[PDB]
Amino acid sequence: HHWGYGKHNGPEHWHKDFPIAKGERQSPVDIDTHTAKYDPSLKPLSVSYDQATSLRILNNGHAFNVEFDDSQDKAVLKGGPLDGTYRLIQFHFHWGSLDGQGSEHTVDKKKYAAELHLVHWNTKYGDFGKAVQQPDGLAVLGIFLKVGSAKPGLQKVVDVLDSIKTKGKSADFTNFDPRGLLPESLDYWTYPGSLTTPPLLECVTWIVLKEPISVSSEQVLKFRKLNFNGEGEPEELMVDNWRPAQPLKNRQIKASFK
Ligand SMILES: CCOC(=O)c1sc(N(CCC(=O)O)c2ccc(S(N)(=O)=O)cc2)nc1C
Ligand SMILES: [Zn+2]
Repeated sequence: HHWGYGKHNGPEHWHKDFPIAKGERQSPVDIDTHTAKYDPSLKPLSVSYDQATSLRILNNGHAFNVEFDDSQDKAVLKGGPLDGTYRLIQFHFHWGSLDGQGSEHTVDKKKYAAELHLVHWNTKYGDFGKAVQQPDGLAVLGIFLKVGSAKPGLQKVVDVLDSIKTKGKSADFTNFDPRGLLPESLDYWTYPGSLTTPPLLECVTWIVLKEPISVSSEQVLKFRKLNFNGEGEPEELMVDNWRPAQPLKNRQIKASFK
């Protein structure tokens, strides 16, 4: 009876195994754009993905992850609200059963169809597993998806999905360039928060881009054909793998623009 997003093990349940679910710096949150403080001391974000080495794509039973070689400074996030250098380890999405829901963060309570998370760890801690134990261990770049025009840079991901339909399936996924998933502007909001799945650790500096990317209806429909279950188990479509907004508590969301 492990955690999930089903009818009996979803976000409302997670606190029973992971009590930090009711903590003081949980994610996601609603971004109230009028209350967010413009901070002129924030720097432009530096996203250096030219040398990114993607390796593999994996259905982990809760999303799909595109994994990168993070054994050298190859794809790093710096600047913005960050001190030091954070290395890209993987990206994944959260999405809905319908175009009207799917994002984890919301903007003035607006839900987007999906949300992309580019997960990076602080190289001062040496590896991802040590970084998640630290308050400034991770930096997750969050990008909203809306349904409209296709995102050409997403299509290679969409086309490999039927090779990883079920939980535990993986596929080689080399030479994928994550710059193809960025919007034009790097304006952002930032706040201190957490992982949005168990173990819900409070180790994340969140950086959420204001500008969503557009993906086509056919592209997000393909995300919704994935399965939460393993091969030869009854089919449970992988949809609605997002956690609702959590109480902001004693936190301020800062804007880099405005
Ligand atoms: C024992 C301590 O380990 C951890 O805290 C984590 S978090 C973590 N993952 C990726 C793998 C998976 O998704 O199954 C992860 C989950 C949500 C996020 S999110 N949604 O907050 O960006 C980022 C990374 N892996 C590990 C081992
Ligand atoms: Zn995520």
